[PDB]
Amino acid sequence: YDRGVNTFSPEGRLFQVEYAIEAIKLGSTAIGIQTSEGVCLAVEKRITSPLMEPSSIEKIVEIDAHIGCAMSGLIADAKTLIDKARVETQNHWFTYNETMTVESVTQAVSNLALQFGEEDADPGAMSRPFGVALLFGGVDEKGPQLFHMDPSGTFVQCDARAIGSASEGAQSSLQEVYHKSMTLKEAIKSSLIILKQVMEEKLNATNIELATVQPGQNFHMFTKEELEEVIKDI
Amino acid sequence: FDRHITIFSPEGRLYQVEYAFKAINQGGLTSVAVRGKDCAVIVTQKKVPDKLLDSSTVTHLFKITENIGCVMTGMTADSRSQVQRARYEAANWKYKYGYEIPVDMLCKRIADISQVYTQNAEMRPLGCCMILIGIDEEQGPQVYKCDPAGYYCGFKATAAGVKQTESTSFLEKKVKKKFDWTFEQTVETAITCLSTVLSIDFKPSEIEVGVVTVENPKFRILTEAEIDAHLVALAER
Amino acid sequence: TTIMAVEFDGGVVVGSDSRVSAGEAVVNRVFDKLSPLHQHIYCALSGSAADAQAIADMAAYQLELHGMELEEPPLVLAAANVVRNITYKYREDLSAHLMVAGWDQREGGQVYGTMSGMLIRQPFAIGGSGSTYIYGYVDAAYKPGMSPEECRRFTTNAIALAMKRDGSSGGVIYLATITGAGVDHRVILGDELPRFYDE
Amino acid sequence: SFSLTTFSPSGKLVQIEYALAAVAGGAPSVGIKAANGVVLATEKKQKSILYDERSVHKVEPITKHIGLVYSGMGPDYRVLVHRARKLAQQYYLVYQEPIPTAQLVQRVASVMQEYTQSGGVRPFGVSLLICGWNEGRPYLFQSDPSGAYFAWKATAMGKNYVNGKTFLEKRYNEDLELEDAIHTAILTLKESFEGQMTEDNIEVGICNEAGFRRLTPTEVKDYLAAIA
Amino acid sequence: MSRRYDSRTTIFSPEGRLYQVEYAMEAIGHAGTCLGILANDGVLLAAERRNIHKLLDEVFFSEKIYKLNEDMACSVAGITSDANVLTNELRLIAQRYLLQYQEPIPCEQLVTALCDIKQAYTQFGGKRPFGVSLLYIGWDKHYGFQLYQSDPSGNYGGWKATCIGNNSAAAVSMLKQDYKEGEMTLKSALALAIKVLNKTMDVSKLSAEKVEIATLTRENGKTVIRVLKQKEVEQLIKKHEEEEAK
Amino acid sequence: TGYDLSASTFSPDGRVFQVEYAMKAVENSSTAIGIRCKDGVVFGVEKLVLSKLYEEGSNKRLFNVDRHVGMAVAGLLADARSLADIAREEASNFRSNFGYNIPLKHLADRVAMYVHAYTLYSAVRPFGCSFMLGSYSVNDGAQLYMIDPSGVSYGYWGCAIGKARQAAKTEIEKLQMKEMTCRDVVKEVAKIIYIVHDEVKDKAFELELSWVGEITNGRHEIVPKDVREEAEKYAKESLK
Amino acid sequence: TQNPMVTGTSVLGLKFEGGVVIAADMLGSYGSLARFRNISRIMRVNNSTMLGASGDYADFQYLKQVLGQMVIDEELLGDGHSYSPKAIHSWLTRAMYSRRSKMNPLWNTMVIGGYADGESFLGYVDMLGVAYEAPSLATGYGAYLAQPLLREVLEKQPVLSQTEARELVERCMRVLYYRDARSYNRFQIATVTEKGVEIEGPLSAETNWDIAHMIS
Amino acid sequence: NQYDNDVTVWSPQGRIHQIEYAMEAVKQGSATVGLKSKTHAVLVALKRAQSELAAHQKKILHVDNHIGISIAGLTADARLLCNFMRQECLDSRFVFDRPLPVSRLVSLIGSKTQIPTQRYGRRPYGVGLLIAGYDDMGPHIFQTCPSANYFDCRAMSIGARSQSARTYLERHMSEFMECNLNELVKHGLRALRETLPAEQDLTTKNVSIGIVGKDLEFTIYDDDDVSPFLEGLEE
Amino acid sequence: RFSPYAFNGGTVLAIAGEDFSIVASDTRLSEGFSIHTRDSPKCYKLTDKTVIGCSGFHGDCLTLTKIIEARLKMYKHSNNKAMTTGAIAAMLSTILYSRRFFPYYVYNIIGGLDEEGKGAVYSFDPVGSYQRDSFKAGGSASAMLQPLLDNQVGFKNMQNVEHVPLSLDRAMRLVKDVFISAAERDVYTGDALKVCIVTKEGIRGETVPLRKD
Repeated sequence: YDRGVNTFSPEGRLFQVEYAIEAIKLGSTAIGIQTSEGVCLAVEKRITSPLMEPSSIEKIVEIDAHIGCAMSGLIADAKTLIDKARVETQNHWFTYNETMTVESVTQAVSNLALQFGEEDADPGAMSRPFGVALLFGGVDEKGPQLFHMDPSGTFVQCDARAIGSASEGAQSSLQEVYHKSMTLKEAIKSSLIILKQVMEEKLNATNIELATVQPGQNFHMFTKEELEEVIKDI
Repeated sequence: FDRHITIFSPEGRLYQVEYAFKAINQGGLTSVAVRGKDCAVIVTQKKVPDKLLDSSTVTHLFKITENIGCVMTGMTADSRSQVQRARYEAANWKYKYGYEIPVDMLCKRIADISQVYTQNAEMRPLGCCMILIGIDEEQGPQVYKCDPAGYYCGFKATAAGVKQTESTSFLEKKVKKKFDWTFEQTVETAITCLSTVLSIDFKPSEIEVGVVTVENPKFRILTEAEIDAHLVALAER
Repeated sequence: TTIMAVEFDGGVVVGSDSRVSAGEAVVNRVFDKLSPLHQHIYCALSGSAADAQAIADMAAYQLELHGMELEEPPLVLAAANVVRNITYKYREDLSAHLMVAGWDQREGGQVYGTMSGMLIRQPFAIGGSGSTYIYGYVDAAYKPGMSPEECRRFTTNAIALAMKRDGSSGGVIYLATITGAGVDHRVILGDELPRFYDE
Repeated sequence: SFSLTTFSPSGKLVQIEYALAAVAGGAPSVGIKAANGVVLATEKKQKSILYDERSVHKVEPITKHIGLVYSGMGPDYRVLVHRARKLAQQYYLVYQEPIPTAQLVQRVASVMQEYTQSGGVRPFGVSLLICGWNEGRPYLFQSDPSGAYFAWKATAMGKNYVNGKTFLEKRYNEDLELEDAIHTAILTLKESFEGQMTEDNIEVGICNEAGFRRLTPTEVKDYLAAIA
Repeated sequence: MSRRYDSRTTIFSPEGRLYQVEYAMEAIGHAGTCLGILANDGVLLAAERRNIHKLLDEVFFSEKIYKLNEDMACSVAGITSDANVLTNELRLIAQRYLLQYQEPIPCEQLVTALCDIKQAYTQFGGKRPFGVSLLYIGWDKHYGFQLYQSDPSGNYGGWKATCIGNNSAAAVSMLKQDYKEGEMTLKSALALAIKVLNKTMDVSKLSAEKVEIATLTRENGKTVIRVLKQKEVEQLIKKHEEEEAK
Repeated sequence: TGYDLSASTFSPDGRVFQVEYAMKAVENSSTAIGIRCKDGVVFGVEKLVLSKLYEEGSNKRLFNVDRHVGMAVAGLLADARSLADIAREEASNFRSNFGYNIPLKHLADRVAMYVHAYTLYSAVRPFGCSFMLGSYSVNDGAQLYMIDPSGVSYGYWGCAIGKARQAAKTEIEKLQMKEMTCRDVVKEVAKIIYIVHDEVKDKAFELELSWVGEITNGRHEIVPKDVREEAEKYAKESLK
Repeated sequence: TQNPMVTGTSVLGLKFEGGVVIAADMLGSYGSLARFRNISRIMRVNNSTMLGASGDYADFQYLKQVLGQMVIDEELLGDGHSYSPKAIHSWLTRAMYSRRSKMNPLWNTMVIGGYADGESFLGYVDMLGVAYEAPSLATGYGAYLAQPLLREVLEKQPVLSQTEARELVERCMRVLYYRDARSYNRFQIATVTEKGVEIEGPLSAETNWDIAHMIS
Repeated sequence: NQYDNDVTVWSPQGRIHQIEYAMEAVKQGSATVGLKSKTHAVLVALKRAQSELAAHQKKILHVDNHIGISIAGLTADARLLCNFMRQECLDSRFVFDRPLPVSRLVSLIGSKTQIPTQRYGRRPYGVGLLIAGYDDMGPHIFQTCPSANYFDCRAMSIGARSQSARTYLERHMSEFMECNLNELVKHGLRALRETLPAEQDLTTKNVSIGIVGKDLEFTIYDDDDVSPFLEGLEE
Repeated sequence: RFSPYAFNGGTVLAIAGEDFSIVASDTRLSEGFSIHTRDSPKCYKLTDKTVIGCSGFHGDCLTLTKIIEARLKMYKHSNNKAMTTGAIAAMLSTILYSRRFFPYYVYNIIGGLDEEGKGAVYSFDPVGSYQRDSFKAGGSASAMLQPLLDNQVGFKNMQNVEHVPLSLDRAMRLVKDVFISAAERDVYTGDALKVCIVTKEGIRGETVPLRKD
């Protein structure tokens, strides 16, 4: 109103970029963890009624065999990036015939974040900033890695990161539970502890999704069987 | 919004076109051109406010082509811009229709340029009005004037700038009494017209006078020596 | 098709014939191949008659603009580069070849061959399908510092010699003497062509 | 590139509303269709003697058998002139025949509608009055900037057009010869026009079996004698 | 493109409505009365004439009634400006149908084709929507005699009888009473429409000039469309004025 | 009021305030002067030292448009380098067209036309820079033209751009510059530079001088450090 | 491609101690005709490098206008840099390569000599884009004639003075005039050194015709 | 008021507030410093971490063998412009087959930032750059602005609290010329100290440097080689 | 008309040893029957562990190499590491295909050590097909070099003989003499020899004399 999407603040920051980060607080909570034995991802399905099927809700998507992903914020903008990130990942193996480093995965996706404008653009140009926050976990030649991006496109290597509405108290809780060499299975335990505290509902085997990647095992989503064995350890 | 872009006012007028007319008086100059029997003469004031200012580089008399003279009254930035395009249009006539463009068809295409500025809200009109002279081989000398609105009409004499009604009022004295229009006589009325309204008595170095005649169809600006010969002899009678 | 130009002290003499023949039949036996690009600036048409007349108007369109913007006659070097770039860029669809010559207040009379797309200055230049056979006369009989009367005869004798040997050349000789005081246009009737060895 | 003409809270177009108010205050123009011909008498008024009447003419022919007059803006009219004449040319390109007046006014009035939709452009400020002759039946049409064209036996346009319509409503009826059509068009023109009436102040033209032709100032002076 | 000059016609109301679309139907609400009736032996479309002056010509055809093609016809209520483009576009669409399929266009296809164009202008482009509502009549090989109604929003539906413009709700109320589905034929529907026209029109002294009536029927394998002459309408006036008072 | 928002919208008095505000930005730029004589045209510019951290030769204010054409710009340095390459493209396209160096009057016209083109459109902005254009030739001679932000060129025996202009123009009128030679003119150019600059707001500066004429053989050339120091010493004789 | 006319002739160049000599004939050729006998085929680039070419001279004047303005634009910049003799040799390699992909190759063969910072550079490009660096280079039939003459000297004496170089050029200019029908008598010997490029005017060579008396 | 809505509209004083808001965007980034000698050039970059668990961001971008640059401003605006800088430098070795002069690269950087300014709807690039490089004339320190202005510099410090460093750069400017590679690192790290708060000072984790030289190509150091560089420097 | 291609001759060899990779090619550059120069090294060093040979039309050999070097910097700037020998080979395959309609005319040979320290030899074709092999050849003498390396290096067609893995001392003398024999019968090979040996410690260049004929 009385301004463009490119109009700067009196402090010099884009309004559309500022409101984009503020919209993530309405998304779903997902907590990634980076360990020496792999990268752990956990997210809640957020079922508001029994009529819904939990199979249709996928908040953890698989970019590559050893590379996972997490989801929050606006759902509409993420499904466009999840497909675009996959294509560029295969364009890498189509060109260099190797697995893309997760840092380059964050790099190719971060390019399309701030491309948005109005004049001097193409018909394939985006009007509004991304309202989605992403977590890229995975294992590569350098070992397990866990990365995070925001609507502004900044990607940073993180030992542990939380997204969604509960990311305020979850990120502070990750610093407490993460000490030195703590393993994947121990991180899974601490993941369910923080996640159960931040959710308003009860922790159940089918309520949350849990997926981990390992240096000796491809990215794997734990089925209902294994999820019952994981929640039992609490 | 009728006073910002060009759109119909509540009374159906265009205020951006009217401000283009008010941009003419902002130039601070006054020009006059009289259509004579065998001749057409333009008289305008040459302004050199600075002593360092080169007089040879400041000229209000423009040449569209050999047989057509020109003078610009209005914003100087818009004036020199239209004349360049007027020379682009005049050459496009010969490259297309084969012969030197007449003054009537030249004022028409120039007026059509201002019509595009008026109807479209993307481009603003120019604040300059062009006065063109010349001699057509059929109807004789032709003197026309085009306002930024796109109007043009055949004028026996033209007036522009700060002085308009008063300049025409003196021209009404000559046409109503039906005087005889010759090369010198038209210069007699043109200098007297601007001198009496501004209370100056222009010197030869203060003005520049373009002329065209049947014997000399090529447009030429009079030299200060000739202007002085056309001054004291004018002041003689 | 024969065109010729010779520089001297006070100006240049640019000659041409009147014969224009498409194929083996004459379309017009009287035609002026000199198309004025300006007062003192002329262009000698040669090569394809259709492409040369198109360039002459496209060149005149640009030169009149450059002349009115400066309010002074353009230099002969200015008019030559106009024809050259139109020639060199469009040589794909244009086979015409022109010879630019004129007079300016800077260096005086100048003759610039634009043929084939290049540009060079010469004291005397010849072009057309008939200029190939006159190399003998123009080279040996050329002397420095010839009077305007000798330059008119030297230009006429070589053109009249081309008209004899060239089958595509004929008609009447058109002469244009371009000097600082103006340009003189003369026409040499068939009886006034200089007579050479007839046997 | 955004449309400058939008729907008002009452549904009426705001931009074309001022277009119709603009042509209402233009130069007075009247026309009459009677018997085998149509009379067009307009007002060309010059603000000084310096003005040359032969240089600019308000009555202009579209073609041999068709002619047109106007009341409204000057510049927007010459844009209509070029496009309507080029429409008659593109007509004669395809159909190689003189254009009927009904088809000529229809596609020209469609140009007036294009600028009530396309953005960044104002509607035309000219209300066109078209005269035409086809198949022995005279044509008198009236078009306004809105794009809706009508048909009239006689009408008035320009300043004080309501009086000219009421005057022709009373005086004019059927069975009037072309000579009476001129005389009647002058009488209704004497009412709207004020001041002395000369051959230069009025520009008259007619269209008949011989086509649309403009009247010379000599024969106009003959009609200024209240003879026919 | 200064922002301050854009009204952004794509803005939804807090109730989820379009302003430019609602203002379009209001301008249609001031248009003259136009109605149509689907009958067994033919279709009938009649309308009034709001423009009345002694100096009018009207030497051509009808006013608000147009002919889409051989087998179809339409009426008009709205701004006559937007009606001319729609009438042209409908004819262009119905003709582009004749290009590929080389058959008379079904009355359902021609309606949804223009409505897709109406929706597109309200969706994007920044141009104002259209202020004309149209009724459609005709015959097709599948469904036979057809009567349709269109709205400027692009919404349309089939109708046995309807009315548009002024006095629309008044005529619809009478259609819910007198109209007999599957019983009254084209002949009986003609007398019924004249009865509804006269009662819903508060302007007295109905004349053959002031009203217009057009009929479209299929006879001997050929679609016959006609407009009743003023004398033929005057004969119907003589019939209705005995069945009004007497 | 909203009338001065876009250049396409006229003021109630029939003016464009957007062009006027671009001229006010030129008044904040550093002072640059030039003078033409029979021997040639002499250039000078006041280059302010912003910090000691900048290498010698940085922020060069002497622009070379073409071999015989020098330029000195005072205004926004962003629009300065823009028009700088654009003016070089016009001179290069000229030589790609007519095969020689564009005369100074013809070059000043094409550049000023490109400047006025952006004043008409509301979707762009006018230039906030003003500059002078000198040239020298054997057929023409020394010539000096200045183009304002509104795109209008005026012939000058001398001109001054930047903050202090009218004060420097009157000092040039007090003495005849025509019969002087570029060796004596640069003595007056450095003399004016020292008069314009005092220590109030600005701290330090450097003298950037340029010559075109017989001394440079008709080609645009910068003044060497040896002659520059000697030209300063001639101005160091007075100051007062 | 189509038809260029405006044919050129051979060009020779060689390296010596502290400089490079490049010489070429001044004759332009049209078909079998020798038409323009006065032409400058050697163009100077800044101080330290020099250019000459063959093939179509009309395309060479276009390369004059392109490369010339680009070189002048650097002198207009005044940044303190000059195009190295390798930079000109590199830019012409891609500029001639860019014309093959658009199916509009220019007919020409160019030689880039220069001397900068004690480094003597001589290089060769082609319409076909073949580019390399050699101590002695020639174009046309010179690579068949004058090239083995210089190779024999460079193998025996890799170091050559400025006088010895010009003497070998004239002897090579003498042989090229003999066995090349399309060559010409008048030629220009241009030499770049620590003082820059210096182009000598029209020159000739004394010919030994005694074979006329030895055959008969 | 209504004159800050876009770039094209001039203020009544003839200023563009959107360019000012772009120039204030650069000062919101990290504080980096760089300097050059008569031989070498050193770029000292300060790395920040988004959180305590997060690794430090990379403020150094490799451009050419002899060229390096530090970015301060919007991260993604630097990346799109870095793809422009690297493309032009790759085009230099793709066409000229020589390292692109650092002065000619920066001139192309300004031309890219002059394009958005004069046109409505296109935002200027809100990232600042401190770039260094070595050529035949020696090392060069250049600074760019979102206003498209670019200067040649001996040494500069950009970002917040940069004047305490610039004041240090003024006093030791005489020594910056004659010091060698080991001393340039000592003066560079001590210059970074003035831009830093009073609590967290110097750690090899968040501090990285790069060096270009006469025969030494641009090389990035992070931890292992930076640890002995920090040793022997008293703060 | 215009011939876009011409055969410039030359020969390129690559052999993959156990811990090492050797690549060698001649210096002779000649088009047609004439010699342009006797020193024109075709061997180009991409990274420390990778050396690419180029044999074919010389104009495409220069441009394609500059395109590869441009994409080497795109990788390293993005991925913060050097390309592996297998990554460079698969890259140029898509590079050669981008021209599939107007293919580059060249024969490329890439060699070096992989992450395991084993030699990887990669032979290409103008259309971009590739494969991994112990030893490959290329150029005008390609038909000559292959049979000699089959018997000596490959131990093929030999019954009851000890098979010893390739040694660097023999690999050097085998590459030298196959070119000494090549320079005899190959008009396009000779005048000098440049041998680039890529080992785990680094690259080591060598120069061997050959006949000048």
